[PDB]
Amino acid sequence: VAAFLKNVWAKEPVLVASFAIAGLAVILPTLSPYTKYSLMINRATPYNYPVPLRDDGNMPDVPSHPQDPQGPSLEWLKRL
Amino acid sequence: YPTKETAHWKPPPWNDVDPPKSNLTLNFGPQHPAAHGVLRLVMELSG
Amino acid sequence: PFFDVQKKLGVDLDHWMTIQSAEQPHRIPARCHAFEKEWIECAHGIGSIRAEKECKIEFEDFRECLLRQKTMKRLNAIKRQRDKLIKEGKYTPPPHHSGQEDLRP
Amino acid sequence: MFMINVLTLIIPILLAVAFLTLVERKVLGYMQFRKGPNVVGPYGLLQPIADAIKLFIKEPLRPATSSISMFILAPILALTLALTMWIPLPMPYPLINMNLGVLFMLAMSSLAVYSILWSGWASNSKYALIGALRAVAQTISYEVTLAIILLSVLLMNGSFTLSTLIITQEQVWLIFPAWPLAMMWFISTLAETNRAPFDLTEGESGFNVEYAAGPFALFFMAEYANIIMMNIFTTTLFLGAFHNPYMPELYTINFTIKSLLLSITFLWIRASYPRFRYDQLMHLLWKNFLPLTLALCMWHVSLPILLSSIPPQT
Amino acid sequence: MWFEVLPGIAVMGVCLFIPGMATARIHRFSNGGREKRVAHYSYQWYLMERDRRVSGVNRYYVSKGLENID
Amino acid sequence: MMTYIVFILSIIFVMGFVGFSSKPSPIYGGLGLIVSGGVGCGIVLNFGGSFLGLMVFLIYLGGMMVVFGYTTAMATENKVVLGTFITGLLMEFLMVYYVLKDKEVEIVFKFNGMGDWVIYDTGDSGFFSEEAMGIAALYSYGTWLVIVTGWSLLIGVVVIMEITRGN
Amino acid sequence: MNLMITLLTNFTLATLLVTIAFWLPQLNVYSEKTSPDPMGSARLPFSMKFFLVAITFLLFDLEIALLLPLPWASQTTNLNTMLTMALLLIFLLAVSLAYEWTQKGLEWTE
Amino acid sequence: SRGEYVVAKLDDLINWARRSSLWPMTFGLACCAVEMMHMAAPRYDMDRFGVVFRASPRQSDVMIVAGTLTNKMAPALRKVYDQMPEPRYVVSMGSCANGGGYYHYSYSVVRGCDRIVPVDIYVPGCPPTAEALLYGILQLQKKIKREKRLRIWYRR
Amino acid sequence: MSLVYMNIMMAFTVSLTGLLMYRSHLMSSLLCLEGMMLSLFILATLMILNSHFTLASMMPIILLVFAACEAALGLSLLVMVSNTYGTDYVQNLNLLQC
Ligand SMILES: CCCCCCCCCCCCCCCCCC(=O)OC[C@H](COP(=O)([O-])OCC[N+](C)(C)C)OC(=O)CCCCCCCCCCCCCCCCC
Ligand SMILES: CCCCCCCCCCCCCCCCCC(=O)OC[C@H](COP(=O)(O)OCCN)OC(=O)CCCCCCCCCCCCCCCCC
Ligand SMILES: CCCCCCCCCCCCCCCCCC(=O)OC[C@H](COP(=O)(O)OCCN)OC(=O)CCCCCCCCCCCCCCCCC
Ligand SMILES: CCCCCCCCCCCCCCCCCC(=O)OC[C@H](COP(=O)(O)OCCN)OC(=O)CCCCCCCCCCCCCCCCC
Ligand SMILES: CCCCCCCCCCCCCCCCCC(=O)OC[C@H](COP(=O)(O)OCCN)OC(=O)CCCCCCCCCCCCCCCCC
Ligand SMILES: C=C(C)[C@H]1Cc2c(ccc3c2O[C@@H]2COc4cc(OC)c(OC)cc4[C@@H]2C3=O)O1
Ligand SMILES: C=C(C)[C@H]1Cc2c(ccc3c2O[C@@H]2COc4cc(OC)c(OC)cc4[C@@H]2C3=O)O1
Ligand code: SF4
Repeated sequence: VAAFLKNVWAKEPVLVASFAIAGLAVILPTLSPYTKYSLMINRATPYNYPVPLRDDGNMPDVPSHPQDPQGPSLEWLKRL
Repeated sequence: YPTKETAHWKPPPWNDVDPPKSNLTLNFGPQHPAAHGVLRLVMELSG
Repeated sequence: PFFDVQKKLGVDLDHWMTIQSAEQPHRIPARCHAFEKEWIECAHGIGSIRAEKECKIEFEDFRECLLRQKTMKRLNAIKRQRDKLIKEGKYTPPPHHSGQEDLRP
Repeated sequence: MFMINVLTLIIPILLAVAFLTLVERKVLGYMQFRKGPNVVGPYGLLQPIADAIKLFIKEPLRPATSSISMFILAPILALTLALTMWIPLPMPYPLINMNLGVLFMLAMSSLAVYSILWSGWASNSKYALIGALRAVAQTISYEVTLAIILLSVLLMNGSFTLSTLIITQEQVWLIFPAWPLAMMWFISTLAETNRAPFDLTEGESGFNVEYAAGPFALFFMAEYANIIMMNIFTTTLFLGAFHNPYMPELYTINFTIKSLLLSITFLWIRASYPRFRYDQLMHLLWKNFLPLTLALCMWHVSLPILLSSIPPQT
Repeated sequence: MWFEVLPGIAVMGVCLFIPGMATARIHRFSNGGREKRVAHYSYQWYLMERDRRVSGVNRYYVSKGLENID
Repeated sequence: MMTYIVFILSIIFVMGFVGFSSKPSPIYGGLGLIVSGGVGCGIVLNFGGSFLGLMVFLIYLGGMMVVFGYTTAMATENKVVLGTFITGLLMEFLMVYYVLKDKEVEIVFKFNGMGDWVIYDTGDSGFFSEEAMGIAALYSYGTWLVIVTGWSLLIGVVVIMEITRGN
Repeated sequence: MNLMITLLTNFTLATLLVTIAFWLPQLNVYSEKTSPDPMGSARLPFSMKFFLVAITFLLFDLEIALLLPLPWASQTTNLNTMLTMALLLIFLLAVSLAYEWTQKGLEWTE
Repeated sequence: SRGEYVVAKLDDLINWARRSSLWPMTFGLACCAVEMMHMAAPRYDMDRFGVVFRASPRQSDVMIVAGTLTNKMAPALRKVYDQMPEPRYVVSMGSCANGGGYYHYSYSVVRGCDRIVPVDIYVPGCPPTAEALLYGILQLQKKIKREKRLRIWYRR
Repeated sequence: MSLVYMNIMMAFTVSLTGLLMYRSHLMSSLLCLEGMMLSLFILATLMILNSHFTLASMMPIILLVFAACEAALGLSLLVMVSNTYGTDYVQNLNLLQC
């Protein structure tokens, strides 16, 4: 497992670097803890208007103002 | 039913293979510096 | 044959690019989103034979949203009568259609 | 007022290309333990002027051409494409500020192979046509790695905007996270412009040996109008300078110095090595640059996702 | 010696300095002493045409602030 | 005259096809198709399809017509041509005279004769090109499309290496 | 609009310089030349390998064309699917390169 | 008059540009090519006069016939001369190019390249020194300097 | 409808009639075929951009890619004909009449 690897690193180091970088690019997003935050930032980016809801009477988790404490927050992004 | 127009039509070959019905020859004469002076070269190349 | 593998296996291979009323990136509406939605909700489930005759008005509204043949025909009629009255001299353009009024917002 | 901006773009391009010949001959002279031109002007400064006037008053061939019209269209397309590559270049502000300037420059540089192909058509010499086909296959080979390296870097840019690429490198040069891309990019731009060790138009007779001094001075200068541009493009792409919006000439002096050093680096490469054999640079592209470029393209796809560093879309 | 190559390099550097400084001064001249508005996106174009309307002199760059409202 | 510029390009586009479908040679046929690709690309760019216009330049002209001119160079070393050219040109200019004197025409479909600046939309799209985000949707919504296209291109490589071998 | 002005100016300047180059020494009456090449008159033989590298360029350029919207595709909310399809496309480009490798298609222009 | 002064300044301009941008073809025949290389070498350095070597006769201005012209080569030399765009110049370098030299009475040697091409500067020596070839090139430059093409054109 | 659509369809029909009955170079037939593809690209692009139907913006690229791959395939057939007769004259393709 190290004789063939040293042999291909002595003969074809271009392809060894190629397969190694490709293998890292495949497997490493499944091991990184920051891959969750990529998804989280790309859904926190407001391309559209936050269309308001008609207050039916019972929506406690919806704020009545942007500065209200309920709703989604981005303190995880301001800290990181 | 061979007509007057469809009369020269010979049958196709038995293996369905027809016959296929050459290499380049260059002349690098005395117009060139990376041959060291005065040389003519008749190359026969195959690609 | 239409072997409906996508519904039998419950997978969405190409239903998403099929109509303009489907889920678009960033909630972008098509220009005739409402007309196509109305015609699709009219013609749903009733079969194509009943749809060709019972959803004619929604389909004409949607085809005329797509091609705008009636709108361009009306604009042709208005612009042609306007050109005739300009050539005859019985009409003058207002300052808000000649470009002399410094627009609103 | 915009026409003044177009002229102050394109006339100094031709002047810089003219004096690049002097810089090439002088820098190649001193690296070869000799001098370049110093007789014709003071310190050789009138050598490109005398050379351009000398070429413009030589007799052209006007040979038996397979196409007269493509014999005319090859210098016109060469100069027109060589001048239109400069119009989205942000230095620090571009002539044409477009949202897709990178893809624009990629497409217009892909259009430059028709000059080589039509110049090989217009000469009746079949060996000049062979050399033109080898030059075209060289250029379309290295356009592949240009496209993929450029895509991998624009995955860190966020857009196809060339002016965004200044905002991208406000903290660090983009040669630090992308130096393998930068070195394959630099050698690939060297191979785009038929520049040594990748030139195959001086020895085994090139595609433009039919042209003599009327169109040739134009072809050549269009060719050097690409070279500076590519280095300027490399300067925008991997060596992004500081931009103060209240003093834009800080960026203009900084990128100008870096682009001069990179064009001199082209001159210093061609004076240091022998040429490739033709299949050796085909071996260099298809077997050495292309697997690494695909691997690093996978790495620059997955890397901003795994570091939570996806750049902004706008 | 090696400093003989520097006049040609300096001339070529001035020729490369002219287009950038030129387009900077022209964009400051044609836009009211400021940068040219970048409109890559339709929201930027909408704000720029709204500036051209609210200026009253058919120029996007003529800015109107609190003095324009009562 | 500037309001009809898309229309003007379209006329050149038609002319460009009659430029090369008359076929004096594959050389000049390729030249006419390259000029036609440029002007139809200008048509595409004038509706806001900037990425699709640069796909015409990068891939059609810069990628594929290069290979057509390359194969025309390497493999392929009047009256009918000029007659078909002037015939198609007379047909197209009589169509232009009809649709400009009438502002309405019917060859197969009914066509308005005003400019196509009227048929646009008056809205905005915020901080993105809608066409750019729709092409970006190839990786998020277009999974099966990417699969079949990549398999077709891999099979295309394999198929070219099969039939060019001759063994 | 200003872009078309720039393109037209570059085409105009190129056509001006090319016409001056083709016709300023045609004012001269130098001499009339009769002048009665490595190959003499042999027909250009087809090179199969040049065509193969041109088609390999065309197919990899199409795979590049599929790869081109990736900086915009990195902005999606479906990043797992997007990353999977991006790695699949670059892998299929690598597999087309590996088949072009191992079937000796990259030889004598390697 | 005035137009005489105009064509005099134009002759000075075009003669300046032609003599200060001479491009010889890198084309040697015999031992004189070694010394012609020594004139390209760093000590003498023809490139500082605006004198560069170019491979093709199409982008070349002067043919330095540097070496023995044999009978077997003279049509190739004439073809090289006929591919050069005008104004083209010829510098005969060395005794064999000038008049046959050491091989004058040979069955196979053209006795002087001026039987084949018109010659502008004859450079003597066997070989002439590289300094002597550079002297001949500067004498060629001075010969180009006193050309009167537009004055004779204005007087014809 | 739109007036530019008539010109794009007329271009398509011109290149379609150029493909069909000429009996000329094979490369000229492939050029007419790719002119047909070019007009399909332009027409699909103008429709999809006109209707603001965002998900079909990736459709013409697909229409490009496949068909350009198709074009590559055609050239290889031509090259095999160019390796058989020395020309791409389609009247050499008459072995299979009998
Ligand atoms: C943009 C600014 C400038 C950029 C730098 C360039 C300036 C310097 C230029 C010098 C002169 C160059 C002239 C042209 C030379 C062309 C020839 C040449 O070099 O061929 C390239 C050669 C080709 O190989 P070769 O020709 O030497 O060998 C023959 C080939 N084999 C062996 C197959 C028989 O090398 C490459 O292709 C390398 C390209 C860059 C590689 C980048 C590697 C990144 C490293 C990643 C990590 C690796 C560690 C292990 C894994 C770790 C994981 C965490
Ligand atoms: C799973 C990860 C992702 C994989 C997919 C993505 C790959 C990215 C790079 C794309 C490369 C495309 C072309 C690859 C062709 C491979 C086959 C090959 O080249 O075999 C021939 C070669 C012998 O060379 P030869 O035939 O003579 O060619 C002329 C040069 N002398 O023989 C060789 O060179 C032997 C090659 C095999 C051994 C390489 C081992 C590298 C190990 C690196 C560390 C581990 C990486 C993790 C993944 C495992 C990879 C095996
Ligand atoms: C043998 C024939 C002659 C050969 C020599 C001459 C031709 C070759 C050299 C010239 C090449 C011309 C290329 C012109 C188009 C380039 C692509 C392009 O326009 O991209 C830039 C830009 C896209 O970016 P974006 O920011 O989205 O646009 C502004 C929107 N905010 O888009 C814009 O800014 C859009 C601006 C309006 C539309 C511009 C249309 C230009 C004219 C059409 C092409 C004309 C040339 C035709 C021939 C091409 C080559 C064959
Ligand atoms: C962005 C920056 C771009 C910069 C580009 C330019 C770089 C180089 C600048 C010029 C450098 C110095 C040039 C000096 C040339 C030689 C001057 C001279 O003395 O020539 C002598 C010659 C004959 O003199 P004569 O009177 O006969 O002598 C007998 C004396 N008893 O007399 C003559 O030949 C007549 C006089 C000729 C003078 C020519 C001067 C150079 C012209 C170059 C054109 C461009 C100038 C700059 C343009 C941009 C700035 C405005
Ligand atoms: C009504 C009156 C006007 C009529 C129309 C004429 C307009 C002006 C035309 C240009 C100037 C004409 C005079 C040309 C030079 C005449 C004097 C001369 O020959 O001086 C010789 C001297 C070099 O002497 P030399 O013998 O070479 O030295 C050996 C070293 N020991 O030479 C020198 O020292 C330098 C000579 C420089 C020549 C001028 C500079 C080049 C031309 C610039 C303008 C044209 C090109 C513009 C730019 C084109 C693009 C780059
Ligand atoms: C390029 C530069 C600066 C030098 C090198 C050079 C010349 C001019 C001419 C030639 C040349 O080199 C080539 C190769 O080497 C020899 C060696 C020769 O003899 C040893 C020989 O004799 C005729 C001829 C040649 C060529 C020739 O014509 O200037
Ligand atoms: C654009 C302007 C102002 C002039 C100057 C000029 C041309 C046209 C062509 C050339 C040129 O300058 C130099 C001259 O000398 C060498 C010598 C070379 O090698 C000795 C060499 O090798 C690639 C290249 C060259 C340039 C070359 O071809 O027009
Ligand atoms: S003149 Fe003399 S030294 Fe010169 S090449 Fe002839 S034999 Fe040799």
